[PDB]
Amino acid sequence: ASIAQARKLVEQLKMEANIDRIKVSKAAADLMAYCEAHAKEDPLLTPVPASENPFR
Amino acid sequence: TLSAEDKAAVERSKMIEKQLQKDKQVYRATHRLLLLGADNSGKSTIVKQMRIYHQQDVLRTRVKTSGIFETKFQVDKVNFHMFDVGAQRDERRKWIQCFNDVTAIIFVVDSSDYNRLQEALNDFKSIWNNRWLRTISVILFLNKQDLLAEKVLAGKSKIEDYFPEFARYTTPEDATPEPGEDPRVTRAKYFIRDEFLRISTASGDGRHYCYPHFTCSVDTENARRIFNDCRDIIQRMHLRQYELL
Amino acid sequence: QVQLQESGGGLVQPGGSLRLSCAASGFTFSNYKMNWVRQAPGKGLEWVSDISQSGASISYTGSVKGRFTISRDNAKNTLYLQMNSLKPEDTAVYYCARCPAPFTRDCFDVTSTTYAYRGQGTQVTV
Amino acid sequence: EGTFTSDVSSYLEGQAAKEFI
Amino acid sequence: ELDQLRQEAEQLKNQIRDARKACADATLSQITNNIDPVGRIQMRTRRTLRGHLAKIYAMHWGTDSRLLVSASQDGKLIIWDSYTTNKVHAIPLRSSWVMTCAYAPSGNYVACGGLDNICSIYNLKTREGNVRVSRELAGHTGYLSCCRFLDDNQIVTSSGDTTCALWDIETGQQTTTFTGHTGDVMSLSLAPDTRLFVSGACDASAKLWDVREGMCRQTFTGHESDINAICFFPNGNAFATGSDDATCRLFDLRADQELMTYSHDNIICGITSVSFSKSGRLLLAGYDDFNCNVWDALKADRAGVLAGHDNRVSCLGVTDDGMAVATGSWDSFLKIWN
Amino acid sequence: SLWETVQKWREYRRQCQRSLTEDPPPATDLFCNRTFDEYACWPDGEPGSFVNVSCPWYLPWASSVPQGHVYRFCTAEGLWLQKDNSSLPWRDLSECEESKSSPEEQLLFLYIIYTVGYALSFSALVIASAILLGFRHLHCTRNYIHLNLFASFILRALSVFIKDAALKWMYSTAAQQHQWDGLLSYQDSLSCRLVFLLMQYCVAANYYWLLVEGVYLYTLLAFSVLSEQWIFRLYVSIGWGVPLLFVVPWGIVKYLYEDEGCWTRNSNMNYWLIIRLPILFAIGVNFLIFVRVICIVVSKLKANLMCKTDIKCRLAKSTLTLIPLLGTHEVIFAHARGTLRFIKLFTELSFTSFQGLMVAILYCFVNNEVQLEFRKSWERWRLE
Repeated sequence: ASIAQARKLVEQLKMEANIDRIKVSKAAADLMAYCEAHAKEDPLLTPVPASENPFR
Repeated sequence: TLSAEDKAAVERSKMIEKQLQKDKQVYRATHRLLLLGADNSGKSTIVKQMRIYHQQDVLRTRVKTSGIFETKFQVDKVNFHMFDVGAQRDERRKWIQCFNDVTAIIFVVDSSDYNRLQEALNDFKSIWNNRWLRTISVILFLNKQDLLAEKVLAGKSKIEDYFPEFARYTTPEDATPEPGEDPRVTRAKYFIRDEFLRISTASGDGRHYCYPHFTCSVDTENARRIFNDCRDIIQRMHLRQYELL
Repeated sequence: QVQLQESGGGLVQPGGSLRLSCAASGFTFSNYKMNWVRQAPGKGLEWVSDISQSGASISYTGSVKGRFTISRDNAKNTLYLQMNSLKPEDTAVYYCARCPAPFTRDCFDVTSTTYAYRGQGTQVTV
Repeated sequence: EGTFTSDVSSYLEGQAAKEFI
Repeated sequence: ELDQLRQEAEQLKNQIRDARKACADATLSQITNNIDPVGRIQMRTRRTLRGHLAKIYAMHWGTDSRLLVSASQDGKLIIWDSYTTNKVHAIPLRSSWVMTCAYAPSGNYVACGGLDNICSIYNLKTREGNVRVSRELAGHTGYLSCCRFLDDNQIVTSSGDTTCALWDIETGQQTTTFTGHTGDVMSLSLAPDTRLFVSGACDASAKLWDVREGMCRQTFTGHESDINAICFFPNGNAFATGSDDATCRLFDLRADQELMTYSHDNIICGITSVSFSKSGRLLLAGYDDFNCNVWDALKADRAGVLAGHDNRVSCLGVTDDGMAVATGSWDSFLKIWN
Repeated sequence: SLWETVQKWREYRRQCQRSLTEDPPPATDLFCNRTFDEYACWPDGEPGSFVNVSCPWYLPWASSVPQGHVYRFCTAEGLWLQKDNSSLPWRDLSECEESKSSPEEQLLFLYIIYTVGYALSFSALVIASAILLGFRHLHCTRNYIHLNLFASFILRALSVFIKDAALKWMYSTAAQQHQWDGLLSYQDSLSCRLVFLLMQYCVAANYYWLLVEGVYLYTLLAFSVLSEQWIFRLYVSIGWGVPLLFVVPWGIVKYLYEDEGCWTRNSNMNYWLIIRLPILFAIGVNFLIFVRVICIVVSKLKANLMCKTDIKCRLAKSTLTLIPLLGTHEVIFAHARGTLRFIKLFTELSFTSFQGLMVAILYCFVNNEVQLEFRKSWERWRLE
């Protein structure tokens, strides 16, 4: 039923609307914080010497 | 190596890489084809006629939602495989790009139905001008020729309104009609055939071609037609590799 | 969010002329090949016309050849269909459909039952 | 093909004749 | 009537858009404008794995970061040891139209699926030493496009019937069904906590679901065409989507909007696979133009190119320790890069 | 060639020395004395007379000139003379050098074009083999057969170059007016024998690898799909091994009946049928395939494919592409006198020399796959 589908979509939109959204700047700061906190453990970002590399 | 484990691995791989070499020999010796058409085209009847070629083992029930149907038929020991999509949604823009390395696409249309002949032309155009099927050639079957002949003979059809080009059309001279055939039937047959050929010739370059056939209801030689078209496709590709064509 | 809105449908006497306008948003209009698809009552969706990215390539179905004219305004992000000499058999719901991917010639699934990038339709009765 | 061998044979016989006789 | 419901949906969508705009004080570019670039990331093909006859459609890394399973449309699942390129397993499939594969977190099972609408779970640790079909999960009415183990008993599968499902492998029934997508669901990605997952579909939208509950918490739009790939950020608070409009986009759940857009004028080919680096700084995306691109996930600047595949790149993935990147392609070869 | 001329010299000298050691002198007074001077037999003449002595006949250049005779006088004292009171029997051996369709244009130009063509073909095939082996994306069975054909052509060119250089070094060692090492070289053990058998094997291998290429193409077009390993092993066996089966019998049969010196002179016409016939068959088959394949190509162009002048323009381009691959020109050419002789010795010989260059260009340089590989490698190298 098209009417039933529209009603269900409206209910889903109502459920999605009432959520807590933080500011985009705070989210960007959190992403940068994680990236800086784990940069030193990223083999692809900072390549390891060819002694710990098992694919050499 | 260090023997033992490293000798139990490189040997195991060499026991797999051999069986793979046995499987490749059967993968390269078979031709995969994709069967396409509408619900009124008659793919089921065609696949039934070519079936005869060729915990439970023989599971003749499949699943209520199968998705794909396999049909293995052998002509002069070539072992063609034909795949017909089953329980799939109306949208084919995503699962049709998995048939990008396939010997041929067998497109069947109900030529006797002018109500939805433009739909057949439209999805033939979509299949032809696809980024992943631009090197796959199409074996075109214009099914139900007896129904088309009966519709033309009985009158009360007026094909000209569906396609306003039948008036300015003349039977192609290369016509090879059966001795018993009204000229109007031949004109309609070749008009639909040329409607598909004008899509195939436009664009396509020279990497894939179209092989149209007229198979009405009782043609038992459709397997041999597929055999001949696939042989032509394969040897044309081989010539293209050697730059001889 | 890809959105298409159609307008210009209404009651028209036979032989009249009706102009349908399709406003599109959420995607780069110039990069896609657009289509007009009609669904007659008691039947399925039927492809009517298509226009390429630049407006050069244009094609129509047989029933409307010589009567309908499809055009696109890339700057205004609009798609226009002019209908001349309307027939009673042309009464249908008209949808402004879009090719699924840009920079491509194949318009797959445009006539499908639940296509995503299609308008919600406008009724045209003759 | 036979150019080099013919030239070498002519040179050889001429040299063997002229040097020794 | 339907007009009132249409108006209600439009009003709710307008309210959601206004809230999202009100939450968008500053873009990700402005915050990350004063960061040091990662420079040109250069990788070499450390290993090349051969043995598939037809195009490779999917692959998955093992938890041990050493073994990986690859699925090819010749009807074969091959489990490789990427350290030595030694084939460990070669399982023939009932149906050769396989579009996805998965590796169990414990390594005791693998999964595969495709045009047969059936997800087959294979046991790799049988007492007889062979590999046999442990289970077949049926019930999807469209081709299976992705599957990811939650544990040895649970699995989430997305299909082309615009639905995803959470199964029970021991019983074989559908524990939960996630609906709401209006097009083929093309990819899914599980959170590191395995409590939520994101599904990106062919309706140009992604949705964040709840494994334990069963409803769509948030819907993310912004893409122009079908979404072919999706990947969670390492911390689980964001995800990147690759689509058919030749652009990738990084969304974040908390802000519930799109943060970054990785696009280029030279690129006009869609994205087939998307994956993140161990730290989340590098975003790797495979393209139909036979190349992979490594983007700066924080600056939206291209940082590297992985070339060497002769056909379309279809799968991509990063080891659990981040030590290597595996890319399979339609030319039937896998490549391990460092 | 040189070997036949030397063998004729040994035969003539054996006969003449036997006559010298078998005919007793007349035992008269005041008469000429018999002697041997490796150029013309000098028995006793007629005293008090100027008798004519025939010019030497063992040389190959004496056929053009008639039976010339030099006058020598036998005095009534038996005392000879010497030029400049040093050496040399004054005269009676000088009127045999005349030096007389010319060695310059008809021979030197032909040899120059032969050597330069073989050098160019050898270089091109080395580069082509390097390109085919280096790129891993061009490792099909077709390219394996192409690599083997390139190796066969390279071996033929190498054999020709080695023979030419050996003759040049023999001439150089003869330039110091001494060190007659040719007679030792006629032992038919190392200097002879192996070089001739190796050259024959290389020629047969080239002629039977053209056959393998043609047969593989024909089985690709007609027939069906078979196992790749079996087909490749069979093709290698009949390419590199079949020439042995009729070269070794020629090597060991010529070693008994017609040893002579390294089997250069074929005094028996039938004795050349053991090598020529297997090669000719290898040529003959490649003609039939060349026709059949051509017919196939024609059947493609005259089919429902669009009809235009392309049925003749494209076809002429296809067949000229297939001529170097199958070595068809041997049938097309193989009647030789004067200008006809020059054309027959030029066109055939130059085509044989340049066939390797033509094959390398047509199947490793203008090939679309190798061009795509080169462009892809350049694109990858551009961004480093």
